[PDB]
Amino acid sequence: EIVLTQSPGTLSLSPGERATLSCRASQSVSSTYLAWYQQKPGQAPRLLIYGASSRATGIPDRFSGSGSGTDFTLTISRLEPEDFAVYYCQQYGSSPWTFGQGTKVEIKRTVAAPSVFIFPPSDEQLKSGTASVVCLLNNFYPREAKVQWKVDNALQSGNSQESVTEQDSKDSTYSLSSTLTLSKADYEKHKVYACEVTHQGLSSPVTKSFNRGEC
Amino acid sequence: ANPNANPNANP
Amino acid sequence: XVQLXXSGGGXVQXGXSLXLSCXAXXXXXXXXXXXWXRQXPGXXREXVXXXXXXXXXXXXXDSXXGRFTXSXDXXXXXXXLQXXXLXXXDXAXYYCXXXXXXXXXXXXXXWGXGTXVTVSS
Amino acid sequence: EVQLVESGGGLVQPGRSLRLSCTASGFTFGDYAMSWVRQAPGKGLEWVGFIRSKANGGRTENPASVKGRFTISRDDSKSIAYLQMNSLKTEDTAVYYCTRVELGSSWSLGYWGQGTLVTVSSASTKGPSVFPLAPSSKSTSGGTAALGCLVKDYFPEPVTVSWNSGALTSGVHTFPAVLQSSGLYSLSSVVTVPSSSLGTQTYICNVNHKPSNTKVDKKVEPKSC
Repeated sequence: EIVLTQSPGTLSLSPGERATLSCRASQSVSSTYLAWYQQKPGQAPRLLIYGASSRATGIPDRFSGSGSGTDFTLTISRLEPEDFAVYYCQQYGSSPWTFGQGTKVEIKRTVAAPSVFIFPPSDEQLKSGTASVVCLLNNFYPREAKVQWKVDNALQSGNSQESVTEQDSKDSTYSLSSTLTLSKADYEKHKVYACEVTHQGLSSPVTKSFNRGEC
Repeated sequence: ANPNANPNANP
Repeated sequence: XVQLXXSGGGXVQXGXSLXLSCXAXXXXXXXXXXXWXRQXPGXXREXVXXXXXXXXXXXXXDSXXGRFTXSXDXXXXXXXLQXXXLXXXDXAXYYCXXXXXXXXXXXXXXWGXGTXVTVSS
Repeated sequence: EVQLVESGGGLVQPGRSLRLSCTASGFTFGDYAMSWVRQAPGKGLEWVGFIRSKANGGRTENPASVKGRFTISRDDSKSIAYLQMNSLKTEDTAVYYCTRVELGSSWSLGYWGQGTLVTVSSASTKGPSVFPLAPSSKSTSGGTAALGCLVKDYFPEPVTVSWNSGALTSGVHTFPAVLQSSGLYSLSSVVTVPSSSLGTQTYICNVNHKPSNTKVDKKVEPKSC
């Protein structure tokens, strides 16, 4: 199959700025057979550009496409607030038809380091045989952050799960939860539970920790 | 385009 | 061993311009975001700007948005902070740091020793 | 105005069958090829097949991922395209979009339906447990304390969470649910509040899981650590 690789993964821009999105095909694709789609948050995709350079019905002039062979480009000359969305390229000249992995055009803001909070398991949950420890990263930007769980200084892996909010409509930040889940028996074998957080806005890692039985 | 990729023509 | 060296600081009048540079040794920087921080005497260290890999852009603190531009020369293993419209409140030691995490989480393992920027007169 | 409306989605066990319908309006449906595209939760777009117009033989093409399990058909007299999904797998969980294939030499997907959600799961209905995320010095930053509720091990989606019957809204973060290896979902809802308010205000998360008729008003009390 023809693999479509889009770059960058996330384009962080302000309204009024120019957006340039790239789609690279794993082999030559006739420009006739390349399209671009826009997917706004919570909506279905819609066609923007077909045949590499032709605008779809009702698509504004600020959207343009170009390229041939393996390199294709989508340009938004002056971003409008509604243009912040995920964009997918697609080839339909070879079977199977394939889509790029998507490029997110995200509204840019200044860097905000997360506030970090940790929550010990509740006595109610422990009685039922499980221990979930929750680490909260609040109102940060950009989206990239790292949560490392350390249990008596041992780095944990394979026993936590992360969830990230959508970018906030008011302040353009993200929030993130990381949940470490142990059995009651394993939880009772250890003492210090810590989440260590890094973010490009933090000059050094932030660690929030508690001791089992402290709370 | 190969026939199996073309939806607008009888293969 | 990885080392960073900032230069280009100095005394500048309010409204003036400086360009800081940060040269890395012991490692190629092309895969790594590079960031600028600053700290004034008796104050907390503050984020200033980050230059991610080419194509992944740059991000800025509230205090410097619009006035400073971070840029990078990967082949030269150097990042730059072009500072315009300088204000007395920009007075601080400016430090650069490498983000060792290529996924951009800010694992700032290596730091320079800083260059002094003073905005006065 | 071109409109495509998918229906037939729902919750189904693996191995079962499910037929999606796409009711098309606003164009000469019989002249067009139609195509189905799907989007798994948090993922991109995947083509799952097209069907040609009757004039062009009316046959289908599908990728290997669904070939031999999914069949596309059409009733031009009703202006409906169908996706018959057989031998469903958990990995088929996705929003399924019906699309019109544009005429001519550049057969892009010119119009898309709103999508219908297919969830393939072998989990049974289960109400959530609701656990406090208690505020403490460990969740206090400056004058601000975070607190919350852990809404754990429920099926299916969704749950709703309010705080203090809806009187607490600013700074509430109800996270997208995570699917666990159990097949059950869990989420947390958190909120930041004045540390001083931990003495005057009572914080209660109101959790509703309609499929199990679960209602829980969980008081979140501060800890002393």
